[PDB]
Amino acid sequence: SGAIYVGNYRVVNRHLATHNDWANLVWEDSSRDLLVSSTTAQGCDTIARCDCQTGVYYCSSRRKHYPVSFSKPSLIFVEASEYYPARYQSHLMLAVGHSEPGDCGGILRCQHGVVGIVSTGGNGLVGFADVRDLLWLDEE
Ligand SMILES: Cn1nc(C(=O)N[C@H]2C[C@H]2CO)c2ccccc21
Ligand SMILES: [Zn+2]
Repeated sequence: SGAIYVGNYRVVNRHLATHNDWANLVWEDSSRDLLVSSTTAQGCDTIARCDCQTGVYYCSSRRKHYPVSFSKPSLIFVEASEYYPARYQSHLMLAVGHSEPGDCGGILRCQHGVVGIVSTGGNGLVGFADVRDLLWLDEE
């Protein structure tokens, strides 16, 4: 579990969105595993606007933040799961690290701010849904 709270937006993994998220929908994209809903209170997170390929992610199954090197956001083949058929996920970045399904939602961050959230993994690899290109998270 986990979300990014920036301005009046809550950014969560689309496959973990609640009924309340769907009833206050702002934007969703299945190919990116992302859903954004509106909030009452303002959020404290800032979105990174950079091209960092090194950062730190939160791993709930270890209660630890790990430094990682990660690939540039791309279209990657992701295996069938209880949430999606075996399809290509877009804007996905890969790093060598520990993760389990419930680690989804952990923030990946750099010196500039929040870069993305845990979305895929298995076998020593963790994948993050990039959010740096979503310039509209900073305004409105
Ligand atoms: C971080 N993480 N996430 C998933 C996962 O199954 N996510 C579901 C949304 C769909 C994408 O494949 C996973 C599995 C096994 C180890 C790690 C994992
Ligand atoms: Zn950065």
